[PDB]
Amino acid sequence: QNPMRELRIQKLVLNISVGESGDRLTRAAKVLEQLSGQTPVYSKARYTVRQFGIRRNEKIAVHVTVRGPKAEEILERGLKVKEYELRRRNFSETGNFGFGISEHIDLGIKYDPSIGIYGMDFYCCMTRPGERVAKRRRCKSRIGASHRITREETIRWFKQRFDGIVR
Amino acid sequence: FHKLVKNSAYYSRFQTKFKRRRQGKTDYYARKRLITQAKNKYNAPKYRLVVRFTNRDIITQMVTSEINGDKIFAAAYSHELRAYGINHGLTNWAAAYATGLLLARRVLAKLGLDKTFTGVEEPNGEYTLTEAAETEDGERRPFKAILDVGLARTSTGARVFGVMKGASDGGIFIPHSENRFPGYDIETEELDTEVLKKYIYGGHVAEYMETLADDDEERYKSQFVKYIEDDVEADSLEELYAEAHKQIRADPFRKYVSDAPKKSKEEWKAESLKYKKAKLSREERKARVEAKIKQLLAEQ
Amino acid sequence: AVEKTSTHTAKRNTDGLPPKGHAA
Amino acid sequence: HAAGLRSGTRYAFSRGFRKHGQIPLSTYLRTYRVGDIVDIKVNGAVQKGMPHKFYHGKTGVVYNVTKSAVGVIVYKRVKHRYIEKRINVRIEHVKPSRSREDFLRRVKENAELKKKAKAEGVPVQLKRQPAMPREAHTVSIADNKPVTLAPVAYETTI
RNA sequence: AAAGCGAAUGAUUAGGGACUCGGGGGCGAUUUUUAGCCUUCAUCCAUUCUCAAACUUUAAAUAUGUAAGAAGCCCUUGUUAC
RNA sequence: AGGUGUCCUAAGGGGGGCUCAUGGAGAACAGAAAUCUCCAGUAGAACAAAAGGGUAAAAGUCCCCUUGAUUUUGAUUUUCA
RNA sequence: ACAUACGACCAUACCUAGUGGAAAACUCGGGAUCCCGUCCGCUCUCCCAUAGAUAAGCCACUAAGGGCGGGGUUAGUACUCAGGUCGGUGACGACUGGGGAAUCCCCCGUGUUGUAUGU
Repeated sequence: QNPMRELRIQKLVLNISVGESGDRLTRAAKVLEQLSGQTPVYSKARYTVRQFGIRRNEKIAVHVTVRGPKAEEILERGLKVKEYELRRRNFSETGNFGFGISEHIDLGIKYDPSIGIYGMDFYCCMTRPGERVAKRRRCKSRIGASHRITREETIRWFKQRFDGIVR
Repeated sequence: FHKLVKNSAYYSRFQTKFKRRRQGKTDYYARKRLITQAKNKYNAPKYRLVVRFTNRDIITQMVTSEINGDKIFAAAYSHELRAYGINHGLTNWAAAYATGLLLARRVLAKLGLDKTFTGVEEPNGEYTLTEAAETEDGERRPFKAILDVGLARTSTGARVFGVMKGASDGGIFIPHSENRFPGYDIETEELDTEVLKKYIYGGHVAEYMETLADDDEERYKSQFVKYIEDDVEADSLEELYAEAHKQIRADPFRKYVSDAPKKSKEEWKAESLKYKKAKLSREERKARVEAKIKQLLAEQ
Repeated sequence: AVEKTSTHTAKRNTDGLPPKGHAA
Repeated sequence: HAAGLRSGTRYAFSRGFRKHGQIPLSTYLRTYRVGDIVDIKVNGAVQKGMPHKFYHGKTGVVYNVTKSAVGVIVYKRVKHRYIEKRINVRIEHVKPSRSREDFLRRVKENAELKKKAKAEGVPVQLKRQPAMPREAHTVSIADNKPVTLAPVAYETTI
């Protein structure tokens, strides 16, 4: 019996880690603005390391989150680049998955020389309906054993919906 | 590989928190300050106005604290406005403002002060507090109570302040300020005193009804199903809500019957017991364990 | 155009690279 | 060698084991009046209005009541004389004492025994008295017969 | 004081089971980027031999605070700017 | 066995949202370590400094506003006559 | 008896795994003009109580479960207060009059209750 346990897309989170401060961030931020439609966020280097050449509290990366039909269509563009094929090792034991691309214009952005070329990281998180119980402020609790997702379901769900393949 | 954190030792050293904090219903850091009474005064009680919100109801109570549990002075549920002529929109400002007014007049009649402390009798978007009234050579300070918002969030325009406003109009002296009422502009730091009055008579939902019916027809009928069924239009809400005020202030004691099955309390007790489950005795537990041993050997 | 507030805490007044000591 | 206000209070002012965090709220609902018999017991988690380590365990009489504190009278023993100290303590460190509770219980029964006995006509025998030696009685050996014992020989256990 | 470490912190002796990609030394074509056969450390799990003035879930004996009323207990009702 | 002759307009005061160190599993360059995500996580982190006590919708952490670090004299506590 | 709201003692109530839930209550749920707040109506806030479901939360039962609470055994043992022209070269020990613990190990149990409204 599965009356209402159909998976959905809570959100899609994507990030770019250039690894060095300066105007590269500002132009990289502009990329996310045109792609998503929202305004992005700046991170802060937690631990300084001379080797990589980064100091603490120095912005080095950007990311944005999307939910709803926008998330669906952005995910669809990404998978079209990846040829509707993923590796079996891209799925967590808890039910999540993600991947990455190499050059940001495998989809349509109509390259301009005044920006450059970048790469993006996609990570997509599943869930079952009814997870407010673990995020509401009053009378919080943990979802029961039976009602949590494991790795075999998500790959099963992914294969049928997109008619993909895993190696 | 990795040392197991959740070992037996971990359990033995684990300390659990209060029962109601585990369930997530009480803020003891705040409860401590609502109930303590300055020791100069010995037995003068502290009166709390508690407000809770379910999906389909609003709960309002008047409580005093005691060393073995709280004591309930007077309770006023939202769902008892059926007798007063309301059947729709049970969780609006009007619903909140009404049940707050109900409880205020309910407690005064119980304590014997209904004739005095009239209140306002005609709601207005003004910021006023209950002042003492000269009577038969005596200056009698009004009743005092304090608000307990619980775990809710106190932002500008929440319903918790609605019930609070209703009690203040009833005649209870609730100390507060007008910096959180719907219609206060932080940039100009002054009220508008007419958007407020719309919120006591329900106009903010009436505008939604007419606006939605104009633009999106299918959504309008799908949301206001029962409003249409009982043919209550947007222009009648003010008269409906104003009319409720008259009966409720006239008498706050009419009791109605609902559509749930009803019986005597003894009858229910017999009904409930049948579905109970009986624990196992030691001999049964030992016998079943004995059987399990034989079964496993038989499987081998 | 907004700055994320890191949850992680660090010693109030220290200027140290992360102490690891493991692997190379 | 130093002498501070909390010297050597490592184990006294500590909270117990598996007793940390929230203070049970029933402490704040008690009431006190002058002449009550209270006893001091400090709580480590509250740093305001706490008494010196000497009064941790003493018993005294309330003499003043204030917003969140009471004044207690206790007797200190300096060399060859006693002195009466007046300290201010927060109610989180105090507790009503059961020292006189037995006396109050006993006086009530004494009054009513005397009243009831006067109406009937028999003397009272009300004041208590220590434990007197036992009285004679008989012990039967029917269905209980004695068993003979004897010391046991020596042997090594390890 | 005693007691305890198959209980937290700290010290400390020894086998066994599980694992190889954690390190090292071999073998099967040193083939070896073969989750092969050996094994030597290292790591987890159930056990085992000893300890703590500045360690502890427990916890004495001897000493220590208060009380055992007539200035007490119960009943009714006058004063006040709290 | 150790520590003091300092430091702070916030590192004081009030209010409000959040939870830590660390481990498991994943994601282009990225690797032992940079950034993002889920789960577990009784304090094993943090609280200017020596050591001890205390703290989890906080006493930590981020955000908003302020100067109770103000005026007038008295009572009490530890060292103690 | 059961549910909700506010509580008292603060694990006999916690953590892991598996099954069932009459009535109502509770919950997930549906939408984003207005009040309000976010990178994102995720959280917070507003509105509808129609429709769908007990999948989860919640309640109950089960496990020679971990832990926890009570008791027995360890034991009149270890220890300690007072005494002797007691033993022994010493280390230390026995006796007389009294007080008297703690592990390992064994057995049982798995919340009790106040105020108000309603099933």
